[PDB]
Amino acid sequence: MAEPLLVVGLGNPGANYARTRHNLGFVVADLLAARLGAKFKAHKRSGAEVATGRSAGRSLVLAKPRCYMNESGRQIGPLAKFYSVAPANIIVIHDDLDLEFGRIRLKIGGGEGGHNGLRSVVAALGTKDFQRVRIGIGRPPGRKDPAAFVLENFTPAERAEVPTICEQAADATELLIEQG
Ligand SMILES: [Cl-]
Repeated sequence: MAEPLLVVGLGNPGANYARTRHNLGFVVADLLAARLGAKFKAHKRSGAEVATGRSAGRSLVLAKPRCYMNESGRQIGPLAKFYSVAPANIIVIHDDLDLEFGRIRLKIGGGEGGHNGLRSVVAALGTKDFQRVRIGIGRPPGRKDPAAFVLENFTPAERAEVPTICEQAADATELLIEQG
């Protein structure tokens, strides 16, 4: 309708994190902005970078915080205000531990799944009733702490699929926006 959506892709800054598991949200957000013809630019009132557009007749504000994952939420809250976006209309794209590799799921409200970005977001919005585009990376092997697992690059085999999984992740996001 008239209410604008804020799509946020979670991730850590710096090239060396660009390919880590905890950066799929970043990649997807880039993908979307590319499809929209919109481009990112600094947002001094939130410390994040935004790109604006229109999908399925809805006004879109794409975003990628520039702080670290554990601080993601502090740039989204001020961002939600600047553009007058209710938490219900916030969509955060993210790698998901509770989902297996390549599996994509739309979801609104619920748990954080052990992801430190989401936790930061909940604590910043004072609610979990925000939308999510979950991109599965499967659970970590017993030999890796979940937090170290996501800060690592995908395996040789996995890397072959990430490109396609992101296009699919972007597609699922477009469908989510289109449905409500
Ligand atoms: Cl500004």
